[PDB]
Amino acid sequence: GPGDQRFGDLVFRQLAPNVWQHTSYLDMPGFGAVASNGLIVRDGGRVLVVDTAWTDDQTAQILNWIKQEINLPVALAVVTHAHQDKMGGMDALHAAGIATYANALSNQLAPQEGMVAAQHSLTFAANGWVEPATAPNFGPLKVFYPGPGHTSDNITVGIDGTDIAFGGCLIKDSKAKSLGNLGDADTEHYAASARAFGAAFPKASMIVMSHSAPDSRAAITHTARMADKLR
Ligand SMILES: [Co+2]
Ligand code: NI
Ligand code: NI
Ligand code: NI
Ligand code: NI
Ligand SMILES: [Zn+2]
Repeated sequence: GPGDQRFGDLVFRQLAPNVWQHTSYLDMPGFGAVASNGLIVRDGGRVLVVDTAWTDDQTAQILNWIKQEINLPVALAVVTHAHQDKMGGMDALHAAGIATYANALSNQLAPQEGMVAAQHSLTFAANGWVEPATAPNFGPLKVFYPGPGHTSDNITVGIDGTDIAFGGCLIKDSKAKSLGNLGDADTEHYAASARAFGAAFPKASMIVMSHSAPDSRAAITHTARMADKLR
């Protein structure tokens, strides 16, 4: 290979010829730098972004890395729930003219979570799939609401043309010792929601998540099995 690229305070790992993971870091007192991962997808003369970094300035650095390494307009960004690690850098997307999308419920939750809402709301059909009219130009991003889990609003994304699915903070890796921050969790539905994400992207073999390296479908099984203990 070539290694994972460092650009300002971020790290970018290429996962497929048109997909990269972005990683940004925040110090949390007690246990050092906490990585948060999102995605970057090159499609049909544009770039799509999934999740912000923790901060505006870090998010502005993602845009700069895109401009330097890819050099295609960012058509849109989708954010996967209203917490700092996924939505902390909304202001930087908006300053850069980028159309932003989140679950309607994430936009309703954003103020109480201290987040800036996306500019557009996604709504989801009864079977969990995004309503296409509310997700124009998403191209290969297939967006699915699996039910409440890590938060009430958490949504997940598959990348058509690849073996990649992104569970965001709903899914922990296959050796995680707990389900992490449950302050906003739905402990009743968590397990079913994790299993629904797995059934929605049944062919995905690389599962990207918010706080560690990409794992296999074992991350989904282990997560659901941990969530079973909560209900
Ligand atoms: Co801000
Ligand atoms: Ni608009
Ligand atoms: Ni419909
Ligand atoms: Ni229910
Ligand atoms: Ni396990
Ligand atoms: Zn979260």
